[PDB]
Amino acid sequence: VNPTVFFDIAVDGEPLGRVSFELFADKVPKTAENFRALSTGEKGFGYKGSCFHRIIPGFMCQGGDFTRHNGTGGKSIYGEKFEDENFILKHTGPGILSMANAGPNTNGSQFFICTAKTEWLDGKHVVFGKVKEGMNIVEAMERFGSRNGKTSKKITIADCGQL
Amino acid sequence: SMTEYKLVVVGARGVGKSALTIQLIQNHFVDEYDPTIEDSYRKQVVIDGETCLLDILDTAGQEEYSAMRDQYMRTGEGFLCVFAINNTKSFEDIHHYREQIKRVKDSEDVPMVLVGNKCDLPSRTVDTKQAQDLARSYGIPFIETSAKTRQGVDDAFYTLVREIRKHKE
Ligand SMILES: CCn1c(-c2cc(N3CCN(C)CC3)cnc2[C@H](C)OC)c2c3cc(ccc31)-c1csc(n1)C[C@H](NC(=O)[C@H]1C[C@@H]1C)C(=O)N1CCC[C@H](N1)C(=O)OCC(C)(C)C2
Ligand SMILES: Nc1nc2c(ncn2[C@@H]2O[C@H](COP(=O)(O)OP(=O)(O)NP(=O)(O)O)[C@@H](O)[C@H]2O)c(=O)[nH]1
Ligand SMILES: [Mg+2]
Repeated sequence: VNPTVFFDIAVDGEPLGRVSFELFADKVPKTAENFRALSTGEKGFGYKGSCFHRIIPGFMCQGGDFTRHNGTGGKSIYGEKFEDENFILKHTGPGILSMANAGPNTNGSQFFICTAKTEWLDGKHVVFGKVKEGMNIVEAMERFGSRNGKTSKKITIADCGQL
Repeated sequence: SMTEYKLVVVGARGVGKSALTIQLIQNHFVDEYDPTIEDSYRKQVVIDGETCLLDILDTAGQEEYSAMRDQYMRTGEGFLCVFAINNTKSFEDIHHYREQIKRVKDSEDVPMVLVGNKCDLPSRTVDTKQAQDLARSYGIPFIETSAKTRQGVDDAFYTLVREIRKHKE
């Protein structure tokens, strides 16, 4: 059975609401497990306290840099980077959860939640989950974004874990 | 009052487009790689005694969006065509950027400067003479730079302003 994790989202420190995700361990076990463990913090590091550093209305919200907190960092539970597990699943619409990277086989911890279909990223980014509950929170987040991604307020993962 | 110049920085992923620009604007360099969506900056400078305002567009090297460059190329007045001296593929990409700019502006006479960046590094794979020959064939200046040491950073942007002035007379 696929794990479920949650993010408690805050905006300049004030709570907004909870987003939960189904992680497709049945198709991408290695990628789902990285995101699961980073959500629990069980390796002694992970998503708690980090920001959504890039939000572009009509496209996606991206976050997960808990090592440098500036959009350039992050690391997996397997080392700094790990390989593209597979590209079975596609960027079919809003709510898809998928790995950010800097080219082939550079998965770390950064990820992005789609707010629209982004099919041109198929075969380049590993899809590994989707929003289960709280898609309205992700939509609420979009108005803090902009054309180039800079956010006008600090959007943070105040708490996270496994359900 | 002072003339505004619309500079556009183009080139392959990771060649130093943003590091050159941030050195110009903020006088510092970081080794981390923050890949660009699109950024814009303003700075006033003095070039050949004349004060002017630089409007700088820092563009994405991401190749998947090559079809989305037309509007910023129409708007721009001059182009820093940046490659990295340790990255032969970025030097080869220069020709495709230059052809796109000429095609989009429908002119053989567009202000441009060839920039070979990361000249602080020892792993050079593009000879200086190889870049100067290309620039000579294009009829544009070639300037070597390092964003890390600041070598040539002012010179590259200022030379492009001089090219734009010559174009407008
Ligand atoms: C041309 C302008 N542009 C655009 C773009 C594209 C369109 N289209 C319209 C027509 N349709 C059919 C095609 C697309 C329209 N409007 C714009 C924007 C709004 O014009 C300003 C994008 C983009 C992405 C990058 C650079 C320039 C870019 C880029 C730069 S690094 C990158 N991608 C990949 C990025 N790595 C990282 O962060 C590394 C550091 C970490 C480890 C990454 O893993 N992720 C996750 C997936 C999404 C991606 N970030 C991102 O942010 O995508 C932004 C998006 C808007 C979705 C695409
Ligand atoms: N040694 C050295 N490293 C440099 C130099 N210029 C940039 N770099 C490094 O090369 C990497 C890429 O630089 P960046 O400015 O982000 O390149 P870009 O062309 O703007 N990339 P993109 O097109 O994705 O936006 C960074 O790690 C940066 O520190 C330079 O002159 N010397
Ligand atoms: Mg850049």
